[PDB]
Amino acid sequence: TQAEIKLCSLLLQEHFGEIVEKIGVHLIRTGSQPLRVIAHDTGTSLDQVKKALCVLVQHNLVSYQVHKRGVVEYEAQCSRVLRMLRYPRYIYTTKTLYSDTGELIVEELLLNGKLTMSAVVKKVADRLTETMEDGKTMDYAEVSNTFVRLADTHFVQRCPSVPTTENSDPGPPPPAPTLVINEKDMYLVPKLSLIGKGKRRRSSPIPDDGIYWQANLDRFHQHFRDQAIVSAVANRMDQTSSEIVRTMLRMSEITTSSSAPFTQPLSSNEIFRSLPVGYNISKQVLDQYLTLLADDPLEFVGKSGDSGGGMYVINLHKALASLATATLESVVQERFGSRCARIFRLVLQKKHIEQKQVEDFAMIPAKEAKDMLYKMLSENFMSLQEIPKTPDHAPSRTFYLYTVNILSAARMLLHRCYKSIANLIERRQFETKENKRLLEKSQRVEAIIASMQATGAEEAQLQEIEEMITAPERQQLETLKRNVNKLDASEIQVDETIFLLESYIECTMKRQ
Amino acid sequence: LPDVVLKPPPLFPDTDYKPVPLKTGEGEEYMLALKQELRETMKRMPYFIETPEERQDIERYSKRYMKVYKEEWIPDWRRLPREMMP
Amino acid sequence: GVSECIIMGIPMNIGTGLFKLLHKADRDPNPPKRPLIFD
Amino acid sequence: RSVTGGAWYSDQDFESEFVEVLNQQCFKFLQSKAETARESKQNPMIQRNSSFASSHEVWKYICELGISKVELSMEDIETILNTLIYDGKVEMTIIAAKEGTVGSVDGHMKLYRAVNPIIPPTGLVRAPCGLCPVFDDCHEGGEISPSNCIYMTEWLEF
Amino acid sequence: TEGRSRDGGLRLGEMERDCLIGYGASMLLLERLMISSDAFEVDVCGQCGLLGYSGWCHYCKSSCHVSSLRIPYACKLLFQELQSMNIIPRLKLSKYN
Amino acid sequence: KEQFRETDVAKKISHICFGMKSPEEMRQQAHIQVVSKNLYSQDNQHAPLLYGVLDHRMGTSEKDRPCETCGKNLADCLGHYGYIDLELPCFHVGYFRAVIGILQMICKTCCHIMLSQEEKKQFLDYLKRPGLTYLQKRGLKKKISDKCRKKNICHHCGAFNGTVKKCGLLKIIHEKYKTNKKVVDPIVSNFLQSFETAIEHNKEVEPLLGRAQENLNPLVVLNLFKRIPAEDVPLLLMNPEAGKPSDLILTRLLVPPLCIRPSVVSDLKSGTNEDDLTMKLTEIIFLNDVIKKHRISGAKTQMIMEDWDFLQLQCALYINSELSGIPLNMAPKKWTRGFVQRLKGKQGRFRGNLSGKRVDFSGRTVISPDPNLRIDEVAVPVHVAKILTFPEKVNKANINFLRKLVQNGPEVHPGANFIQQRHTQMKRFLKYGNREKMAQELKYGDIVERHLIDGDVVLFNRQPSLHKLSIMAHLARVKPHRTFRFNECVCTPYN
RNA sequence: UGCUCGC
DNA sequence: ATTTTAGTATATGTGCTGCCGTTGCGAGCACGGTGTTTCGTCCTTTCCAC
DNA sequence: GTGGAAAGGACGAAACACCGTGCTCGCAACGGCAGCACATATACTAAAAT
Ligand SMILES: Nc1nc2c(ncn2[C@@H]2O[C@H](COP(=O)(O)OP(=O)(O)OP(=O)(O)O)[C@@H](O)[C@H]2O)c(=O)[nH]1
Ligand SMILES: Nc1ncnc2c1ncn2[C@@H]1O[C@H](COP(=O)(O)OP(=O)(O)OP(=O)(O)O)C[C@H]1O
Ligand code: SF4
Ligand SMILES: [Mg+2]
Ligand SMILES: [Zn+2]
Ligand SMILES: [Zn+2]
Ligand SMILES: [Zn+2]
Repeated sequence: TQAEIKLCSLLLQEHFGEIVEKIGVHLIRTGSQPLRVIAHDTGTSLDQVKKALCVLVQHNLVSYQVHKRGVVEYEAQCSRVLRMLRYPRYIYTTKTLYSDTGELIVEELLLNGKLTMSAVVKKVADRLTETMEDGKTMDYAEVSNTFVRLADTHFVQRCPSVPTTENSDPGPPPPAPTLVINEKDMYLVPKLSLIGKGKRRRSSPIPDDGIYWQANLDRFHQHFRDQAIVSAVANRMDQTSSEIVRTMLRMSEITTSSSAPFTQPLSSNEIFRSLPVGYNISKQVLDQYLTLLADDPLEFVGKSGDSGGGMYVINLHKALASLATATLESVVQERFGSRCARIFRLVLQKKHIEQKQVEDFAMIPAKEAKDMLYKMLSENFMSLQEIPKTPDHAPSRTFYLYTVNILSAARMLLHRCYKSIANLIERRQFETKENKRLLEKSQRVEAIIASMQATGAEEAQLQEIEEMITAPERQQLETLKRNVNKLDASEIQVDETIFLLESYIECTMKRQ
Repeated sequence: LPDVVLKPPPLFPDTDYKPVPLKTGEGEEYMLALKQELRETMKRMPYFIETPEERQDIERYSKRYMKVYKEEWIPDWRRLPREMMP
Repeated sequence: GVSECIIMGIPMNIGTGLFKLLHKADRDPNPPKRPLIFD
Repeated sequence: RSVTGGAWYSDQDFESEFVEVLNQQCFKFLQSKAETARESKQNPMIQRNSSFASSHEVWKYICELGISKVELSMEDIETILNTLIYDGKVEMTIIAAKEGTVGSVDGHMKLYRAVNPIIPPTGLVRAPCGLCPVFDDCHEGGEISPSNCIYMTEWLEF
Repeated sequence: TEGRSRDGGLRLGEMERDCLIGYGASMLLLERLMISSDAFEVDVCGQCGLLGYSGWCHYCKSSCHVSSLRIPYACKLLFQELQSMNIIPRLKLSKYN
Repeated sequence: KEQFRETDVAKKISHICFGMKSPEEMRQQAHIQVVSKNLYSQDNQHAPLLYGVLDHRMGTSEKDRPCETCGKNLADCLGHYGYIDLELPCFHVGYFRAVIGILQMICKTCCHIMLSQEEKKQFLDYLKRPGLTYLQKRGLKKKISDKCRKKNICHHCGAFNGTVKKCGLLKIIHEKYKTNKKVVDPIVSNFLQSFETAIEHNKEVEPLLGRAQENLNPLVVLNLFKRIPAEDVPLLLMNPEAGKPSDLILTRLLVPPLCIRPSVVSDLKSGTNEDDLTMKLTEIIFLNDVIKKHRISGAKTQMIMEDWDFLQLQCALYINSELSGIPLNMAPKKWTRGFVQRLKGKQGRFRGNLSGKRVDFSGRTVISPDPNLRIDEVAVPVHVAKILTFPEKVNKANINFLRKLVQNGPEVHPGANFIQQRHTQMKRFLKYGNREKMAQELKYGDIVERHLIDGDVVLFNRQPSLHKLSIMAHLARVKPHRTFRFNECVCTPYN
């Protein structure tokens, strides 16, 4: 996981600083370790170690556990540091599904990690008072309504709460309070009757204290998986099937967990009555749609029952496997051409196959199909079976069969995407550092205008800003800006493939 | 037999396949702008702990004028173990 | 060890190399320091 | 036909242009048929059945086209459509039909339809790092570094 | 060299080294097996621990941490052969004090 | 004006930290890339080719042609390494056992180590103790390997992990789809039924469907090692700063300098004497070129894998020229001298060049009895005394003696042969030039290589050494005869 | 590399 | 529900095919060096005719 | 005594891999400490009959 460690290091350096990213990388590489050995191995002062650990545990990146002799050990969550990159996508999806109020709520929750409901609604009101003008004030009522609406949809979840010290072992305080998680009050918001109006940044006791909230990344991952499945089935059959499967997944969201081979089956009657009335679709049309989706050779849905009219179920693991297969065939096509993609799909459909059979079934002339096969072998896109006639395993007396393993190829592609995003971040930081001189020059020549904006603002300071030598350098500034924009766009768009591969790898494990 | 090569292969061999252009739309641009805003706003956040400057040359009357002032968040010591108190 | 001392070309710790020698030179440890007038 | 000759081999030379033209024409025909089926919008089952094209139908269509002089059998068009399936562009289904205008397989008929891909190109291929051939030799400090990369330089310049 | 026709010198064998060890003559053994036989001065970089040349380290592309060191030539040959065998010996130098 | 930089420091080596190098580090350390399989040019001068083997940019091996990297002669050139890129990765014969061990330690699907969280914490706490010795490290590795081989299912991803063993030579087989006498799992059934097309096109696949386990070629092993989490690296008893699991599989070969590969220009014939390492590297480059040619020309998979196995075998022979599992048809014709053979043996580096080596300023002579000498005195012939010289430093005490010694010259027995000045280290031969002027200009601190005279402490030894008394330091007395004479009473120690 | 020797 | 038999499950304990060693230093000498198998370019020498 | 054309003999030279063909042996040089395959023994555990 060297690429993962490098990506986490880059993220922690760009987001938190230097003295904290070292502690984070040490925790990721060495695992759970007490505080004193961490401070000894890192080589910095104890106060910096404490500050780094606290600022990491605030954003739920690391956890602390008790062990023998009452020692506390801190373990980092590399998965959480990787999910930290998905913050813009989380904000975009919470702005799409909800209003800008929920957008600001999720933004503050991600930027602070753990906060109380009063604090987040106050910050959201203070930030939204700037969006509007003309003396209009922001009340806490609609903000609390949006917060509880996000809560009942499991998008925001209460942080693990420390048990009561008086009731649980009254006496000597333990080194760690041993925070536990309760599912009863996991999504129960507190009753806060106090309201207020946000201030407009003029620059001229807590009822919900102890109750901290955070963003439930599992709900966002489930929503992204549902959106990906809907987009796939829309590209496959039609938009009507996409709406049908969207309604089915919306019904299944509540009654199912985040990891299950099959969801809870639904009947045709409840799917018909739950479908939005905007579609002029009858019962028989829905029955035909379901029975044609069940016959799809991709197995997105399944019958799995005949009671209650049309009883149907949705295959989640099969859909994720199909999405991973599509991603792999797409990257193969874009990296080696359409003919190599044809060979890949041939060797994927046929579980085991040889060179002559590949040439016969793909109709690709010799000296070229073998070349693409060897190229894919050199990039770990497939593995040879090598069935031996004799235990000597001599090459002259054995058969070599080509076979694509989706799991290993998906893991390799995920590692490649991690290293790609790491290289993109490195290139962006390099371009920023090499041009920091022009950046400071532009910042100064623009702060000349930013200073004395209204008070003592003479017009004689507007025709001298571009008089300097910065005007021919504005072209280099624009090139740097567009390069950074494109690098960030690519880094964000690779995160979708990363999410797909990570979901495929997670849903195929048992964790026994 | 394979031919002999006088010079090593190029450090970056050319490829006839180019990367697919990035997806376009209001969503991708909004996500890019939001990521840039997060980059700009998270460095000034108190959670972003900077390297403590040291080895001051001299003390001056202008120290109070150039003294960096920034509000510091107070961690909840109830959830955090006792070992991280200053 | 002795073998690594022989290989690396350094005097081995055993034998005459167990101890160190000092020179009985005319000196004065902790010599008087010039006082600082400005500080 | 296996040891010598063949509809694709011409004087011991594989005709890549011929199979390319066959694939393009078959894909265009299947796409037009699927477009007509979609625009018909009479009934989803009827739409799917009309989007389906039998091997005999597309074989007769290719014979009506007459691109090449060599006679193309039904199994030749079947192999061409199988190669198109391997390209990720069309889908084949085996339905039960005792006898009809095809009569090729006993009680089974292969219907082909043009289908759109599952997902658009992924985000990995949109970055130069995902399509790099020397990706293994990438390192922070060295001759091949992301800071002085030529691929990303040309990609940002473009 | 080995023989008299090749103008060779006498070899201090393993048993002679054992006798010199038993006597405890560390300086005599050092002069015989290092100074008078295969003495050499190499350049070692204190950062990466590799061998440099002419006070310069090609690995780190720097010359601030490069320092001279006395060594038997056979030991340098062994280190180079081990580096050829992917067994990289990293030397962490330090002051004699 | 002038920057203060230290000239020389009395640096003493503390300890040697062994480790491994990644291919990127191999590229960074090397100066040039070797791609030409030939040695010399076509012209009659037979100059070494550029960017190929025997190139002078990787040091020099001839007294006339200096190094191209550093402008120094053969005596001052320390040598430079090179890097050769391999088309296909190959297992390192030295770490092949380590490769098998690591593959047995970690899972073959998620690359995680086969250890529960409690066992992980226990092993980490046992390893965190200070003063960990080599024996303790090897014992901990053995215990963790046993506890990992005890398990059969992965607690991280749930994938099955069968036995991993060595088949043939430099080939690893993982028995993922093992035969289950009880009710079979769905995974093995799907694996067996996935061969439908293979059986339809090749019936011979069906009888040989059994024993079809996973074959871990260097590509898959390297891909797995590149995805190993760094947290589990200390659990493998391998130091993270020393190396990484991906370094065990070699993709670049470090060709050594010319100092390790001496070349003799035999002008008497049309050929040169080269060591075996140069020929092995030439064969490896030729195999890489042949593999690339077959990849371009589209060869069959059987011959491609045969060339890959041949390249692996040649790399192993370049590393260790004495293997056991070499096939008879793949066995070498002659005997080569690899690095392992150069290290081990009676004539190896440790025993022949490190523990016991040859020295100068020594003589060997037949002995004859002489009772008229003391037991602590030994008679040295005049002829040997004129050859074995002692460097005396000019001081305030022996100035008038060294003056007369220089005046006598290298012909008279009491005298010297060479004078090394204090300021300049340019030696001066006493056989030429005015010796009187040299004696009159003898400054304090100069070195005079005086002849062996009476009173000099001299070691006297008999090569067969049983006890320490076989070699003793006596006082040399010069005699006109030609034998080493000493008191016969000291005959019993020397035997 | 081989071999004959010298103790 | 309880005692008896079947299996499995690992550990242990006796082999059998591997890899590693085998005194020291000295002095001579003879031989052979990677090449060779067939293809082709070049040069020269000599079957008849002059 | 001469010559224009012809053959052949010798020395570079490139494809392939030290052996003409594909075969093919013997002997271990003697212990001796690791082992890894098998094998298999026994008991623990749980299903079945009374
Ligand atoms: N057949 C044979 N092999 C030899 C001869 N000399 C050396 N060798 C081989 O070469 C190896 C020893 O080489 P050395 O004797 O060190 O060669 P060298 O004396 O350094 O060679 P120069 O540098 O030319 O003097 C042995 O393993 C032998 O197999 C010889 O005269 N005949
Ligand atoms: N192979 C050897 N290893 C070590 N030393 C040896 C060897 N061969 C000879 N020597 C030397 O020669 C000496 C052997 O002589 P020794 O055996 O005591 O008398 P000898 O040869 O039996 O004479 P006699 O036959 O008794 O007249 C001792 C040893 O230093
Ligand atoms: S050369 Fe540049 S673009 Fe290519 S893989 Fe390396 S860092 Fe990425
Ligand atoms: Mg004797
Ligand atoms: Zn260095
Ligand atoms: Zn050099
Ligand atoms: Zn696993």
